[PDB]
Amino acid sequence: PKWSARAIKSLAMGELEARKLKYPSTGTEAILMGILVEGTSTVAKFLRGNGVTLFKVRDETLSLLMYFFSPEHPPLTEPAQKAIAWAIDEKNKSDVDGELTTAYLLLGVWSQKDSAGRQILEKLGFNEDKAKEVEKSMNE
Ligand SMILES: [Cl-]
Repeated sequence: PKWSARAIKSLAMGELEARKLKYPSTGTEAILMGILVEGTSTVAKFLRGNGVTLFKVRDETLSLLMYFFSPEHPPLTEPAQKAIAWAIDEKNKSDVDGELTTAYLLLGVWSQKDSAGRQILEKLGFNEDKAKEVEKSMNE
């Protein structure tokens, strides 16, 4: 359970993005946006290179989701929770030492097949080959 600095900034950026945008909860789409707002990790550059950018993610999000009753603190959705749990679980069995980077967080969103993050990623051109490609990057 040792989070990289860029993973921590990402989540923080995701939750703040959820408040900025007046969302009733903080979901997988915020995690994904959090990574891109952070923007300096290996996986963020990878996404940005394969046509997945904040602008397009922000856009693809409206195409999914008025909202005038959102709480001051948008709680994590169950899929967001499941994506973070997935990142923990994958790292605790990786049979290697290391911190859990933003790539684990991205594969966590990707592992949640009903999630808004899963959808948006596909809608932008992300696929299983690219996920094995990121999973290869996370191991070098
Ligand atoms: Cl990282």
